[PDB]
Amino acid sequence: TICFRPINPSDLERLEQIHRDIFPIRYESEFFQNVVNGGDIVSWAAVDRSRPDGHSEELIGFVTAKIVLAKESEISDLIRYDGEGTLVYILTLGVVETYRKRGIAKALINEVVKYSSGIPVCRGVYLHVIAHNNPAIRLYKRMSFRCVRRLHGFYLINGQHFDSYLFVYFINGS
Amino acid sequence: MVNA
Ligand SMILES: *C(=O)CSCCNC(=O)CCNC(=O)[C@H](O)C(C)(C)COP(=O)(O)OP(=O)(O)OC[C@H]1O[C@@H](n2cnc3c(N)ncnc32)[C@H](O)[C@@H]1OP(=O)(O)O
Repeated sequence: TICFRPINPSDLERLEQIHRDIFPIRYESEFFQNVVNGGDIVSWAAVDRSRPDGHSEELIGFVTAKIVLAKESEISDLIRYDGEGTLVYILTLGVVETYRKRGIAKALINEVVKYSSGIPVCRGVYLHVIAHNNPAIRLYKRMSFRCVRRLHGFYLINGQHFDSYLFVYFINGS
Repeated sequence: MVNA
């Protein structure tokens, strides 16, 4: 049984370790401090309550996101406006390798979409994914995110540029 | 994955 809870500061070291092991983009300490303290970043952790060795509270998946103003986002021209509209930008999403292919990422995205639906001013959820990340791309397409843009040379990794795709899930009639 |  996988359970879900907000990220808290006891997750800090685990969160940092997973990120540097599964994302080629490197993040600074202040990002993780911001995630675990709550504040302006919203996040969900996935935990396996049955793990032994006292790791039954260690997260095995996560999603982090922030609320942005729609009018000041890169997809402002795509949205239909109605309070000031906002968007939820998914910052990072990942599942530990031995826990993949069980629907945990789908459940985490659903938690983000459910959250965003509950905000009347919210116009959708969007994210960037690196080109050729086929497991993630298939997931977003499976959950009805639309690819609206290919950003040439978006990511800088070890001195080389890689494309990203911008995926959007439109909400509340936007 | 948000950029750097
Ligand atoms: C910026 O961060 C946003 S883009 C970066 C995304 N993260 C990333 O690349 C990090 C490394 N990758 C992962 O962490 C992981 O591969 C994800 C996050 C991309 C997906 O995680 P899951 O593995 O948890 O995803 P699921 O929701 O499990 O769906 C994946 C595939 O498996 C099939 N599936 C789902 N439940 C199943 C069960 N119970 N039994 C069998 N198969 C199951 C889904 O249908 C889907 O289909 P594929 O055709 O992709 O296999």
